[PDB]
Amino acid sequence: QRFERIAVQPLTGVLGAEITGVDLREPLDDSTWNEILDAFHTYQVIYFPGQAITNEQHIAFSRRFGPVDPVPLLKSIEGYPEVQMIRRENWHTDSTFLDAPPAAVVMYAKEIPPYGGDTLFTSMYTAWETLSPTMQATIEGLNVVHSATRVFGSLYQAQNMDVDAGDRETVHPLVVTHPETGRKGLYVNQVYCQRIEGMSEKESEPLLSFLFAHATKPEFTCRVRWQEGDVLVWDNLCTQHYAVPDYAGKFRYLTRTTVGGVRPAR
Amino acid sequence: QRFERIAVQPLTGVLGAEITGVDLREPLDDSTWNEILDAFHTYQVIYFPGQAITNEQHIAFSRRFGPVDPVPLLKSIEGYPEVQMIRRENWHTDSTFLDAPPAAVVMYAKEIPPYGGDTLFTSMYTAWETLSPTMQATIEGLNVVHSATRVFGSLYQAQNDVDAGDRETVHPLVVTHPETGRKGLYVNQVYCQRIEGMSEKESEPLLSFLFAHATKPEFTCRVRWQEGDVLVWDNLCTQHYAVPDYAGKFRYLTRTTVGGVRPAR
Amino acid sequence: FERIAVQPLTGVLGAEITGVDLREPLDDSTWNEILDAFHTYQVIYFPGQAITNEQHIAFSRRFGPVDPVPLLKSIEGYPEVQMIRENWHTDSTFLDAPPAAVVMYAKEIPPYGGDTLFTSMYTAWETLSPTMQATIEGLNVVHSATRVFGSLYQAQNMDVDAGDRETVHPLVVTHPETGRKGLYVNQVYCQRIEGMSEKESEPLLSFLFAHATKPEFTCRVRWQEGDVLVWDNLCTQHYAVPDYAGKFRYLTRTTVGGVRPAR
Amino acid sequence: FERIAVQPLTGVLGAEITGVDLREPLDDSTWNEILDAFHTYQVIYFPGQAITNEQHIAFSRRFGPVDPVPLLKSIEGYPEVQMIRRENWHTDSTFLDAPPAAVVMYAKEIPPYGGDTLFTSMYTAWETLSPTMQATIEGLNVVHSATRVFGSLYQAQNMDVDAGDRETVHPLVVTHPETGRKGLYVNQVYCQRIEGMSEKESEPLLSFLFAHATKPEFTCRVRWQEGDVLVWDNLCTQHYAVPDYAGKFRYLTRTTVGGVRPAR
Repeated sequence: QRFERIAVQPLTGVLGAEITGVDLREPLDDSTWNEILDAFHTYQVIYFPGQAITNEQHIAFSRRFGPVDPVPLLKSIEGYPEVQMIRRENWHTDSTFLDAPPAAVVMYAKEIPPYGGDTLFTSMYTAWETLSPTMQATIEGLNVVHSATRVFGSLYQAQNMDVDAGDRETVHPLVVTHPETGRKGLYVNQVYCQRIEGMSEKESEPLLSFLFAHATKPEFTCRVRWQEGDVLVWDNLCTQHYAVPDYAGKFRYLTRTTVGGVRPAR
Repeated sequence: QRFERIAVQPLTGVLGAEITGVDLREPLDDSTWNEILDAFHTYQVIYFPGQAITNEQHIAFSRRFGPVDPVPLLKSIEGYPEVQMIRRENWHTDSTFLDAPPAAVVMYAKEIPPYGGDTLFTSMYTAWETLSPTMQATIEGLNVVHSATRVFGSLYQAQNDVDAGDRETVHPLVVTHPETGRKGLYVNQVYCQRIEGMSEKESEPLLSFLFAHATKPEFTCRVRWQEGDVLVWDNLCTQHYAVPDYAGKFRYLTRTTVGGVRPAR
Repeated sequence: FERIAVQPLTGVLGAEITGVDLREPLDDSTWNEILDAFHTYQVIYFPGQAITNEQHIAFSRRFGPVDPVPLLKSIEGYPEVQMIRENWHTDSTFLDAPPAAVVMYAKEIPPYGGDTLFTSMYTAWETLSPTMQATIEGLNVVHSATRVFGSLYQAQNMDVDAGDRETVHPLVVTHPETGRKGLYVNQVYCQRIEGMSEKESEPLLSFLFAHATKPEFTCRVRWQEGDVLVWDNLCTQHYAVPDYAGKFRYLTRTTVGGVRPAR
Repeated sequence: FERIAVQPLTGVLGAEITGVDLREPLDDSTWNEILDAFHTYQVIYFPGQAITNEQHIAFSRRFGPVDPVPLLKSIEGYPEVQMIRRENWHTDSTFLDAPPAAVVMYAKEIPPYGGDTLFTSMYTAWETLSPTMQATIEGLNVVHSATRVFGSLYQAQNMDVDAGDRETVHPLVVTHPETGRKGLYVNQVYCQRIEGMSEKESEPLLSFLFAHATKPEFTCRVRWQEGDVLVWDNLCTQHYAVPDYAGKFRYLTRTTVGGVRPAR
């Protein structure tokens, strides 16, 4: 459908859009914001090239999507605790080991190399919608146990307060309904998902592995090639991403805010 | 669980029993047969050593378990069409590509080498019972598509009749035994192609898990054949694996097939 | 690069090349830079071109012989130019002598959808440990078209005997121009490792398929009308994304020859 | 075989040996036949024995040195005799540089059924790989460690630990120090990765090898009886003690015989 206040160029037939004709330094009238949000909900990952915003403006824009909150586990900028920094992998979405993972993240590209460092995204809506009705009926009711044990718990510690938070488990549905759109998507990721609730690891592995692979098929993905000035927003519920490491040695600087969400619900 | 008419020695803690104190040349009184059948239903694969029976007696004994019928795609003995031969692998149970696979089979060892040629069996009841309640609730409702396409259909043809080999049937993933009422897993690697309504790629993880789980050594027994062993297996609640190892040694067994009904949930 | 502008697409492979009009024939020093860029970046494209079938052919001929591929559609009056109207693979590895390269011309595109991915099989190989490299170095692989148009494809319900015909290629190939070792394996045509069984081959091949298509070794080309694109058929694989269903897409294509893949 | 009776269990491995009383010491020609049988059949057992701890030890010593294994229970007054009382395919303690060459196990108390032990022939496992697959893995070494059994990985499923984490390296294919026969040397409990490869690289290959080596056709199954004395080669077999008895009392004793570091 038509967008009168913004220009929306989809990136692929499945997800992602470039949005122009907006200056994120200016606060946004109701009808313009509504179109941004409409675009966010359809395309799931959106970016706005050529922006030149400050830390306060970044914050302010992020706040139109939901509460923003300093995330500990990241560095965070001098004088602006809400803005985390990224500088110098596996498919995942952010922090699903929490009861209430982030709803979204807004990332600002400050310094980029001429090439390298692309970020991939998939649509977990499309992931779910491409399973057969029988497969959907089969896993619809399952919950999954998430935990950070491989990232900074005891499994990571194996290798060759900090640990107990890494080992702490939470439970989320295998399929979640988006709190704004009402659309079902697959909610599973390879970094944090440990097993299916009430099953053993050996029972869970076949199914989870299938789901990990299925959800990252190239046809469900888009690729964002970063440019200085890109402000990018991803839905943390209905996408996964993969920040490509390839640049090796080239300096890359982005800032990032995290917008909060509610418990994932079926 | 005392047996007054027969001697029942379980082979393992999970399945299989040797049964002695019976002569299968003699027809069997009601109370003795009932004990045999009681033992068949608990132990799932049973054998009777030291028998010396004829083709008619074999047939007759088989008929106490259910109808017996010549199986086409057979060798079959001269003058006795119901008795198939076995002479000179993967875990499976017999002919699940049929709408109505056999209920059981009774095998008679006529000539054996001194060692080699053991046959393994697993309990699909125990296979099912060892899955978690969540895994059971998850697959309970699924059906599986069976077909002979890898054995004598078009897929077999690719490795360098066909339409009967490719013909598909559908069975539940979990079946209730028609006599005992016990649920067992009903899946095998030779005939099961995919889960009904799913794609191959969707089915593969789950089926593979189920194939491996059902053949764990702890659910198995091993029968070491002796000339004169008469053996009966339930074709619904077990799978077996005839070990090829003898290479070159002559082995001769006869076999009857007892019919069954459509597998039901 | 004095005669052309080369913008790499990623840190690993792919370049946009501008400042050239492919209607004009190319002096020696300019061609040499194109070819230098082709060999480093492995898949290159030139936006904004407006060329005819003869010019396309001519440009393709600078990379090597071009020859009608009789297995494919082919344009009216121009037998060398095939028309185009999924899994990771490279082209036709079931031949003893697969193409060295392909030059593809985008004539009609939808506004979005239909991207094509590429990976570097050089980088795929270079990221295996020295022990894993020493282990598979010596292996050959059996390729055949049996899953695409042989008897296996036929299952599922001469064309067939050519589909079933097997050839053998090394698992690691040295590029005949660059001298660089790359991995040479693909999921569509590779059937088993030579002298092994399928069951023996499966673990190893599967690992290699997955490893070679890691996002970090890939680039993604988003087609535009007028793009002329050249890929090395030896040291890359590609994946034409289906995501457009019903949108009309028209590209032409020439196929350039090369030598039998060699260790 | 003039001095003993040898009944093979399967066409591939295992033999029952009768016509010997292990309380009596053994003349040269008889022992030689036992040892000949051990080397061909790889796991051998002698039913109906009634031996003491000293006799057990003595018999074990004919196969090689026997030595107390610390980190197992060990009997009162007889440090060489470990006890087994109340799973995955493996062979014993391959995390050592020098794992045992063999083990001699004595069944003292058994339930009437349950508790069978499986064995496979790693010779046959190796011999059934294609020549190309053999040439491909011939040169590889494997890293072994006890980290999943009693090291840090085991610890994660909530000194002991540093010995559990200690790694050693063994060939993937070993030549038996007495028979000269090549067998596969890989097991799922202790083998962690292939030397110089990553875990992700190693997994396909190791997994294939685990499965291949335990095919029923390479296996035998020993159904224990009170009085069985059983000897397995720890280099050229793996075993799997079936748990199927829960609560039935099972008592066996065990001695461990030394050998040489596994070599190509």
